[PDB]
Amino acid sequence: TLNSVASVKDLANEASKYEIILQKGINQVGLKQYTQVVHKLDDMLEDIQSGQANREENSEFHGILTHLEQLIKRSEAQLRVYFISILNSIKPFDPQINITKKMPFPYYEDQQLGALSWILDYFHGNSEGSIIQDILVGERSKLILKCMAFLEPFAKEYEKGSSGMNSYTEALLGFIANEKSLVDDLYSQYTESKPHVLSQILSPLISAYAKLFGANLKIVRSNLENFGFFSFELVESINDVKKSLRGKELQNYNLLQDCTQEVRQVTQSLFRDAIDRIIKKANSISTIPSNNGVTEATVDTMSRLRKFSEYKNGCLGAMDNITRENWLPSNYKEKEYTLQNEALNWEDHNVLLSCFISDCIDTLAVNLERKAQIALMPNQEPDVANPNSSKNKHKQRIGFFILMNLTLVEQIVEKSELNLMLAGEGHSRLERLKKRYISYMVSDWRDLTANLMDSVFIDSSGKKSKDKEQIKEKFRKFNEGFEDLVSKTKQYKLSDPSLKVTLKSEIISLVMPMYERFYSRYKDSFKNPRKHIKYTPDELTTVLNQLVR
Repeated sequence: TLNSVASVKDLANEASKYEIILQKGINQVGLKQYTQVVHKLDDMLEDIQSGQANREENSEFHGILTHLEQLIKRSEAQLRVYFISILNSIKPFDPQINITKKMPFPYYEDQQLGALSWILDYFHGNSEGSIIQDILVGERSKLILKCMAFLEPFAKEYEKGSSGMNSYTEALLGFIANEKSLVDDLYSQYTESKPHVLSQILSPLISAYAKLFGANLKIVRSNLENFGFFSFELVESINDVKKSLRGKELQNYNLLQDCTQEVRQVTQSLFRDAIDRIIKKANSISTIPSNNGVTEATVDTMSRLRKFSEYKNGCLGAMDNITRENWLPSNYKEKEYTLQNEALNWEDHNVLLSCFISDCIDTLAVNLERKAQIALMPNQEPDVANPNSSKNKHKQRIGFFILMNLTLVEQIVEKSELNLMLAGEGHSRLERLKKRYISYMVSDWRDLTANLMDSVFIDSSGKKSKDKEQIKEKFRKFNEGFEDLVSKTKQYKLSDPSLKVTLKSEIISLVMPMYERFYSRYKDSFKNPRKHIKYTPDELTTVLNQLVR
């Protein structure tokens, strides 16, 4: 038909014909054929209105104008209904089931995607692009929401993994990826509005995720004691979401960035807190156990450090930008740590973490020592980490006290992931830590021997001494000093075989070679040595071996 030269009578007849076809509906007519009939009506309408066309203004013409307009309007409304209907063929569902059963979320069939794209193109083609886009956005939005609704409860909810945020987050990652595939399927490869459409469907989900995430981060802040290490799970959570959004345009991306900042400070505060927790715990009890054994502070410190080692991935990941000052106290005194400028890749996460554990162990030892010095010498300023401090008159007992606690620290590390996290310089700093306190236990012995040696020097300047009483006096002093030290040393029973063997060797190494030389030097100042010299070197050795074991 040539619309420009056709009578309104013939045109109207054509229209009524097209109407009968449309009345049958989309399915009977065929979707593509249906839209084509509407296009014919639309094109007819335009061909008879235009200024070019100059038809008389009578009821006949007005009647066909309204008829075409309304018929097109009703047909397009049936098209939206059809569109909405296909979108809702997929019903709300519990993603957890799909996650558990390892099944893909429901998806539209090829023919349905084809019908949806055809209708999208139809409306974009008739200047209703955004209209149909909002319908699509809207339908998808409330559908996804209803699915996530099955998890919002379990995630508002510390056993590692115990939280509905993990599966919740997993569910969200599934929808995010599925929606991207849907948009890529519905539009031409380079359709400019794809990113925009996807964003309208995902932003609400993100807004909801962000809320919940912010909620959990609140609970953690409140009951930090039992939820402290939960932040580690929240971190991988937001990291996973952000990773899934790479390249995707978003409206409220700011929410996630703020979440990444709020959860990064929390985890950062855990390490810094660990130290202060140790400092406060070590100085909480002013008294020293009478048996000089393991303390509460040590038990607590190791139990905590054992926890961190359960999130090696989180801890290591948390070492990002993280530094040693970010956890060390502002006081920070070099001599109170076993760290040695041994040039290490300080940019390595494993190195940074390792240091953290070592600093924690150093802090426990030195603070327990400070508390011990304050307890035994109330009026003195603590001089910690100094085996040579003459002012400290209790080095032996203190050394033992710290070693007994370090014995537990070592055990907890060995039987733990901590053993691996310290491999290398970690275990090395710990040995240096033990040496310092073994050195404390052996210090009084050095004084004994240094004293004996000074009295020999001062007396051996001129001719060899024949002064029996002066010589007898030198032995007497040694004997008294010896016996007093043997006596005190018996008050401390180490449990660790390794520490016992070391103490034994070091004590014998200091005393025996010097006594043998002192003895051979002066024994013959007497006709019968046995009567003026209490111990022969062999008798002295016997006494020391009994003490050791």
